[PDB]
Amino acid sequence: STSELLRCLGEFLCRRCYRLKHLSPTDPVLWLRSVDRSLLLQGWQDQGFITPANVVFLYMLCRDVISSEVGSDHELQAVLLTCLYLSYSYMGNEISYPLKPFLVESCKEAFWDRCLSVINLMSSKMLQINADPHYFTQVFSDLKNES
Amino acid sequence: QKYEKLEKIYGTVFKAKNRETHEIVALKRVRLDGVPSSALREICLLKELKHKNIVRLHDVLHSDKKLTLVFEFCDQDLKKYFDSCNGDLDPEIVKSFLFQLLKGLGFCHSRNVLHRDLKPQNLLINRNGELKLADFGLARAFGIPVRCYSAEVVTLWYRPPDVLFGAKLYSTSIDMWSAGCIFAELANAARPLFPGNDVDDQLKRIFRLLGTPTEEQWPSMTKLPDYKPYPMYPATTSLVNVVPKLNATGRDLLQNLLKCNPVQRISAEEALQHPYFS
Repeated sequence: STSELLRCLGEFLCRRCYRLKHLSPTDPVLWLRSVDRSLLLQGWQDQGFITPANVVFLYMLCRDVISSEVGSDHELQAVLLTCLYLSYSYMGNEISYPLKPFLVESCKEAFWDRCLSVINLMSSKMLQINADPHYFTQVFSDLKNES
Repeated sequence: QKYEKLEKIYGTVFKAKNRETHEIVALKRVRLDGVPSSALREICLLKELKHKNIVRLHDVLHSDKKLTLVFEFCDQDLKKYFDSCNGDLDPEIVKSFLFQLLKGLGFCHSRNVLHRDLKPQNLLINRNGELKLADFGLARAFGIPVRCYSAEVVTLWYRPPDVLFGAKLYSTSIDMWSAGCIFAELANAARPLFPGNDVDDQLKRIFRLLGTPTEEQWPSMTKLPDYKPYPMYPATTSLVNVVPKLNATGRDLLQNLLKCNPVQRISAEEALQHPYFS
């Protein structure tokens, strides 16, 4: 179920960004829940994006993208949202999505930069997790035991 | 910047010379202020789709608050090709084009990608006679058990009947139908085979020629979101009427591609292993 995997995501995001012992697994989830919520400014998406598979797809990006030395949650939320943006772009049920709820960073130039950095480092895995069920299970599993 | 813009063919397309290595490419330039997310998907997919029959993506630049996809360059799109010559193509060209399309398409399916926007304008052709698939803006990966995709895919005239019937979930068979249409176009005056004015009209022209689907041949159709019981028009299946510059064997393939029931559509592999090809 969604929720459950989400906490694992949060869980993981705290074990990764250790440099912020003020963080709770609930925050990152609140951030993910928010955009997917407002995105329901209808005409944007008739169905919620965040699903088991999608969280997993998302944990997949965060996994190899979120630096361990992240300084300040704001930086986390930005990169996390960049990841979320790509997940929507690539796994999105709609043929597209807006950038309003994803750009929380100031320097627009940097948001698009990550988008390219991530795409260049994760493009293969983004397609594999879709084409290789066994790979989907390993990520799903790893995520499940990140709790 | 290491480029030299020339005649100007998401954003707008340009022809160009690397200026440094002198190679000629094509630039897309996407405005970064849904279009972007579509663009980032194309980039992601293309990076993993390298095949002589799939347009190549050399690089991607982020400058002046714009994303420029540096693509390889092709002399012209199949639509313009149809205008180059007129009302006819040597039955041999017809074969070559379908072959390469079917091959470049068979590849995408094997790599788990639905193009979902197959039409003459998205097929590139070089004077060297080779054809390449292009514009993956509507493409997407598949494999993960998704609840459903989206029904706003594929231009009207190439949209398969199931999707017209509002189907939100589909398989690779969706690009196969478009392929069949393109084939029909290929083997005739190069005019679209089903040019309706709207969804309802699209459906009519299709059934008027292929014969309206019966619950027996396509059981799950009535359960579709936007299904409508159309009059049971005869099956003018004597396609010969609609595609003369095509043998009887060829017509057989065109018929297996234009099955209304998605499940009855031949796949690219099969299509390529079809007698019509020798």
